[PDB]
This record gives sequence, structure tokens and C-alpha cells, in this order.
Amino acid sequence: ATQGVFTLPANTRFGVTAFANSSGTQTVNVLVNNETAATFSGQSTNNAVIGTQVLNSGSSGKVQVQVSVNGRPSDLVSAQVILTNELNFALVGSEDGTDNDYNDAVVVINWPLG
Amino acid sequence: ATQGVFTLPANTRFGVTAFANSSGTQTVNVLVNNETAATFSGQSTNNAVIGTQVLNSGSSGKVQVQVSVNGRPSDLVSAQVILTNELNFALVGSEDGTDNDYNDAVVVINWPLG
Amino acid sequence: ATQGVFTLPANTRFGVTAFANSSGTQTVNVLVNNETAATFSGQSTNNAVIGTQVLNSGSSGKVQVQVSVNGRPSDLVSAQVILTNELNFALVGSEDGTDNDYNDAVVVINWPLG
Amino acid sequence: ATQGVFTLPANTRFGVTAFANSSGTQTVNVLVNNETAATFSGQSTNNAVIGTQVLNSGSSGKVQVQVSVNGRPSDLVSAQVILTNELNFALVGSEDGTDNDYNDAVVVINWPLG
Amino acid sequence: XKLLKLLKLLX
Amino acid sequence: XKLLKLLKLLX
Ligand SMILES: *C(=O)C[C@@H]1O[C@@H](C)[C@@H](O)[C@@H](O)[C@@H]1O
Ligand SMILES: *C(=O)C[C@@H]1O[C@@H](C)[C@@H](O)[C@@H](O)[C@@H]1O
Ligand SMILES: *C(=O)C[C@@H]1O[C@@H](C)[C@@H](O)[C@@H](O)[C@@H]1O
Ligand SMILES: [Ca+2]
Ligand SMILES: [Ca+2]
Ligand SMILES: [Ca+2]
Ligand SMILES: [Ca+2]
Ligand SMILES: [Ca+2]
Ligand SMILES: [Ca+2]
Ligand SMILES: [Ca+2]
Ligand SMILES: [Ca+2]
Repeated sequence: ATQGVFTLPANTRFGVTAFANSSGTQTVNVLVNNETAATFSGQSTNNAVIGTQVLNSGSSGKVQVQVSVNGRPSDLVSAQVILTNELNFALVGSEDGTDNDYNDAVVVINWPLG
Repeated sequence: ATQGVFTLPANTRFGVTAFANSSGTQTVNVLVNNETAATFSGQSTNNAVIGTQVLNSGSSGKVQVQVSVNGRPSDLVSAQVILTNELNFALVGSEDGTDNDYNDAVVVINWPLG
Repeated sequence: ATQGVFTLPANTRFGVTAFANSSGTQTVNVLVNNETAATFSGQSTNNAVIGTQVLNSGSSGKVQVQVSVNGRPSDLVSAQVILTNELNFALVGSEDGTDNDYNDAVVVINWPLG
Repeated sequence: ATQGVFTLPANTRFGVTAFANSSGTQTVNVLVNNETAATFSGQSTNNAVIGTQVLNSGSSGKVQVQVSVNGRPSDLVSAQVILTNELNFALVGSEDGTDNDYNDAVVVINWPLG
Repeated sequence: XKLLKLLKLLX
Repeated sequence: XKLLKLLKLLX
């Protein structure tokens, strides 16, 4: 299935934060309405935050996370979870290699803000 | 129901990161095996990261998140999500006031690391 | 925080299914915009399906699950999970006693159908 | 990433229930420790329960859900969610065609029971 | 199954 | 229920 794609409420601010756990330098692209809105990059084997940013979901609300390492797209896993019918998390893991830890870049999208 | 308590795999490194979305200064306490292991304190209404740290779940694996503002405990909501049977998120929202947005401190615990 | 309340898309068909795991007879009420739309009743300590039904989420999309045992409200826990940005589960557990298993009635709401 | 595979605690009774929403007849195979433990079949476009059963996760705790339509494997999506650190849902969606509703067979595993 | 085939002899 | 109750005391 498609992974890393989420329909947020339209015209809504959200946070996006990426962590790295890999020998490889991670590139995390965040698309809003199919256009790049943020790009994070970095390298860590110790969960460092390689980017955090507040974006607006725009008229469509469509947000997509893509991760690349070594010039190849990582395999993605994702889900959205809602707590108390209010607090939203859109979660992405990614695998750049063969160990299937799916933590090589971890991306957390959260809303609402403020 | 109890919220903000998670049984992690024992003796396992995990990341804990807090974001703030409130006019109140947030104090996030992270307990491992019932003892304080990290404390984050900060203020933001724009989802700023007020703390991030790598901890070890210890022999019990018990991890507990508490949130307070001006010494008053916030009301917590939480859940654990596992993707592809490997990538774990323990998620906490908290409410320090009356608007029930539950984002006043948002805490993300992720494992495995590395 | 409030539990057992979910905002579905308006005017949308959904499944609701309840399972029982308790010595107490479970009464599961499903409200659509604050009016009883279905009620399930039964007793099982072996996860028997005590009801399954298709309902329409109505004008508001607001669906609330209440669980009681001999009229006494159980404590609820809940969350919503979305897979591949398409498949939605609204999940409820409930506790009628002292063992904190939260399975005494388990309610699963799923959409879309068809 | 692999989907539909879950590590339950060893020797634990769990419920597995499947719903159908497709013109294609769904076959849901539940494997425990890599051996078929239950098979459900049925056809509905109205969320009918095509099977519900209690199984034991056995010595390994490994439970795998496979979905096929006349022997053709469907695309799977899955996640595990834990509420109040006690109540476990393992969730599967599946897609037998092109519309990406992922409801064609919906499978819910829940534990603990009793 | 049933659906796609009917959208197939169409659009 | 009474199942737990029966051994609330018996236990
Ligand atoms: C390449 O080395 C693999 C890579 O980096 C490792 C340190 C580990 O994080 C692994 O998961 C990652 O794919
Ligand atoms: C065949 O028509 C496709 C199939 O059945 C439809 C009725 C609908 O449920 C679709 O999602 C499913 O893949
Ligand atoms: C009363 O016995 C308590 C009750 O029923 C038990 C059999 C068990 O399912 C428990 O979780 C439930 O609260
Ligand atoms: Ca990896
Ligand atoms: Ca890694
Ligand atoms: Ca608030
Ligand atoms: Ca707030
Ligand atoms: Ca109970
Ligand atoms: Ca029970
Ligand atoms: Ca389909
Ligand atoms: Ca379908």
C-alpha cells in the first residue's frame, strides 16, 4: 500500500519532525499538495532530531513524506493515530537497508498546534 | 484509565522528545522503573522541541511520562503503536487548561534506536 | 479525557462490533449524534461477538460508544487508527471491575464499507 | 514492509475476527508459528463477519494473517495498537483490486481475553 | 470483482 | 463479576 501520505485538515498548521538512526545520511522530503514544503537532512545512529518545522497543510490538506538514502527511496511504513478525538499523529518509519528496523529516518507529524 | 505508562522491552535504548503548544511552561518528567530519568521544561505555542534524550528502559522496561504546569499535573492521553511489527511509538498528549486540545505538551517515545 | 467518542465522516456507513470478556453482562450503546442507534447485550468470557451492525454516522458524524454492566458505566479507553490514509478503526476497551484488563467489552468501529 | 505479522506474547489466547467488503470472495488464513490455525471464507459488501475464533498464540507468539481472493494474495496493511498499556489490537486491512479502500477483508485480532 | 469489470467496459 | 468476587474472599 501507499505509505507516508496523510490527509490533514485543510489550511491547518502542523509540526513535522525527523529523527535519524542509521549510518546513512537521511534526506526527508515533506510535500504539501504535491509540492516540496520542507527538506530535512542529517545523519545519526542515536536518534538525533535532523529537522523540525511548522507547515500549513494548504487547501488540499495532502501531506506526503518521502525518505531517500544512497540515491534510492527508503521503504516506508506509516499510520495515523488520533487520541481523545482531538490529538493527531501521523507516523512514518523508513528502512534504507537490510535489517528491517524501520527507524533509519523516523518522522512524526502532529496537529493541532498552538 | 491510567495513561502515560508503557512497558518497553527491557534493557532497550529509546528516544523521548517533547513538544510544547501552550502559554504555560511545560514540565515533562520521564520515569524509568519509577525513578526520574529525564526532565524537560520549556514554553512554546509553536510546537518547539523542549527536550529530546536517549534513555534505557532498564530491567523492568517500565516507562512513565508525567506532565505538569506550575506544579499542576496535566490530564494525559496516550497509546502505543507498532508498525511492521518492529517500529514502536509510545505517544502522549496532555491538557493543562480548558480547551481540550491535548497538545499542551506532546511526548513521543520511539524505539528501537541505532 | 473523554473516551469512546469519534468523529466519522458525515453521512457515512460504518460497522460496529462488540465482544465480551467478563463475568458481567455487557450493555454496549452506540450513539449517533447523541441518540441511541444500536444496543448490544450479552455475556461471555471467551470473546463472543455480542453484536455487529452497520449504521450511518448521520449529520454530524459523531459516534459515541457507552458500555455499562447492570447499569453501571464502565471506564473506557479508545483511539482511532488510520491505515494507508484510507482504512479507519475506532477502538474501544472498557473495564467493569478491578483487574484493569479493559477487555470486558471490546468495541470495534470500522469504515469505509462496501 | 511485511504486513499482517504480529508478535503476541507466547501462550496467549487471542480473538481473530474478519469482515468482508468486496465483490470477491475473501479467504483469511491465520497462521500461528507458521502453521495454519484457522481459515475463514466469505463474501459480503456489507461488512459481514466471515469468521470469528479464539486461538492460542503458542510457543512463539508469532501470528500471521494472510488474505487472498481465489488464491491471489491481496495487498495488506496492518498495525498494532495498545491502549492503557493493557489492551492490544492487531489490525489488518487488505486490497484485492484497484480502488484502494483496503476494506475488502478487514481482520481484527484482540488480546488478552477472559 | 463485480465493480471494476463494470467500470471497465465503460470509462 | 462474581467470578472475581467468589475468590475475592476464597483467595
Ligand atoms: C547500513 O549500514 C545500514 C544502516 O545503518 C546501521 C547502523 C543501522 O541503523 C541500520 O538499521 C541501517 O539500515
Ligand atoms: C471488484 O469489483 C472490486 C471489489 O469489490 C467492490 C464491490 C469493492 O468492494 C472493491 O473495493 C473491491 O476491491
Ligand atoms: C468479575 O468477575 C470481574 C470481571 O469478570 C472476570 C471474569 C474478568 O473478565 C474481569 O476482567 C472482569 O472485570
Ligand atoms: Ca535499517
Ligand atoms: Ca537503523
Ligand atoms: Ca490545552
Ligand atoms: Ca494547546
Ligand atoms: Ca476487567
Ligand atoms: Ca475481562
Ligand atoms: Ca478494494
Ligand atoms: Ca471494498
